[PDB]
Amino acid sequence: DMPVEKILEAELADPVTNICQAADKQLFTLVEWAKRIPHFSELPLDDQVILLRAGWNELLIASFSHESIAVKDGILLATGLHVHRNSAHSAGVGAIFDRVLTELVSKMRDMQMDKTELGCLRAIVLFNPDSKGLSNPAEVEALREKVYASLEAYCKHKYPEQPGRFAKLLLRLPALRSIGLKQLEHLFFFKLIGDTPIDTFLMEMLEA
Amino acid sequence: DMPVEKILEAELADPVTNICQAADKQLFTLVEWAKRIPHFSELPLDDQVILLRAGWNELLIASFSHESIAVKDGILLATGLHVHRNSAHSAGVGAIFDRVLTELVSKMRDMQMDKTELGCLRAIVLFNPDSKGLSNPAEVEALREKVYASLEAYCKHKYPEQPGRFAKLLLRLPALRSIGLKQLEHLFFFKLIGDTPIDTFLMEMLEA
Amino acid sequence: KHKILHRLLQDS
Amino acid sequence: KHKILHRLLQDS
Ligand SMILES: Cc1cc2c(cc1C1(c3ccc(C(=O)O)cn3)CC1)C(C)(C)CCC2(C)C
Ligand SMILES: Cc1cc2c(cc1C1(c3ccc(C(=O)O)cn3)CC1)C(C)(C)CCC2(C)C
Repeated sequence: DMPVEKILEAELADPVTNICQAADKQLFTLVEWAKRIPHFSELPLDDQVILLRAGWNELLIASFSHESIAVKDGILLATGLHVHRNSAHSAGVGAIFDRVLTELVSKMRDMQMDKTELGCLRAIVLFNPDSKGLSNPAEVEALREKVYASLEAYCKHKYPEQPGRFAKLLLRLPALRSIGLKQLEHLFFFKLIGDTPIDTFLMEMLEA
Repeated sequence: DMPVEKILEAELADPVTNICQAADKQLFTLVEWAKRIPHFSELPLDDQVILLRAGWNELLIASFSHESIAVKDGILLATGLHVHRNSAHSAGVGAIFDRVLTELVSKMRDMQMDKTELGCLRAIVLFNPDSKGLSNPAEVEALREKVYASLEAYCKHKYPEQPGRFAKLLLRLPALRSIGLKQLEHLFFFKLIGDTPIDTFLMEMLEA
Repeated sequence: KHKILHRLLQDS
Repeated sequence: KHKILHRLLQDS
């Protein structure tokens, strides 16, 4: 069973240096979030590790993006600060930052994506059965299927006048996939050049 | 209007050198396919160009992957040849090739994805409203929405015992997104080093 | 600037 | 090998 109520409960529990500081802080919150997603903590520990190492940056991007709906031309960080796109551009990361604004924040704003929908999309990303090394991909696939069954039922009840809303939510996941890949590429470069402080948890996520 | 019957009609109209040869051949077929997708040819010419330049490699990957369901540990090329994963590995592209087999071909095989579903996923990719430069993103978004409405209705009628099938089809699109990005990165490297013949259409798709 | 693609799309 | 993540997941 996979009740949206529990997924919501889990949710409601230089500029680049600021952003990396906020990401490290939020990685601790992400672990606490995943443990509250039904059945995640019952997976083998090694598989919990695999799923979070595979999805962490997409999970973080989805969350701050949704928190940024009320920010004009910028994002809200976990530390409470805003980053405006002018500042992102002046730090050399303007293109990937604008993709977050255009493909994620502005779309979440325009459809008024709610926190239950965000949480369910977050849980679908978490339960990624393509993650390499999983001891039982089918088990993770089954949990993903339970989430998107629950999400579809929620959308049809809450937004009956929008039959396409469920598909619209899922069709933000390719953009999230692409944005995450490019964000990660930038972060690996920051680590290589060494001029950006990276705290311990964020650093560990950049290990092999 | 966006009838699945018309989408199906559109569908039914060294190793790396072999693969690139097949890709160039199929780019001509892809243009003919897109023109047969309802309403694509009525978009402004510049927007048709934008959508095909944004989606071509994902569109090609989805097609050969589906055509490869009956191949053991390999793919079927447009030229009719097979490429086995041993040969892909021996050419230096084993990792991305295995991702195609594991995340796309094997999943299409296991759910017995049919050609109407493949065509509709292909049309959703084509009508990508995030493509940069579109004169009217909302128009493309509306066509995407018509496709996935038609796809959902088709799945519910043909596979009533699989309520999750529609979502399952859409949730192959992040994998397709990621695989396409990595495939394109390899192809740009082949062009840079210059040791792999690249024919005219495939080359043009690698222009700015 | 995308010569072949334009050439193929424009012709009916 | 993912020290912090293991340390945080294992503890209840
Ligand atoms: C680390 C990181 C770096 C970057 C980004 C996102 C993050 C992440 C992140 C996660 C969480 C939070 C937070 O909750 O405040 C903030 N940032 C890792 C996702 C974006 C996409 C903004 C583009 C620019 C760069 C600088 C490359
Ligand atoms: C060009 C290209 C290169 C590669 C791939 C796919 C293609 C594409 C393609 C398209 C169409 C056809 C065909 O229909 O037969 C065959 N290939 C462009 C998608 C994969 C993913 C197999 C990994 C290895 C490399 C060599 C990097």
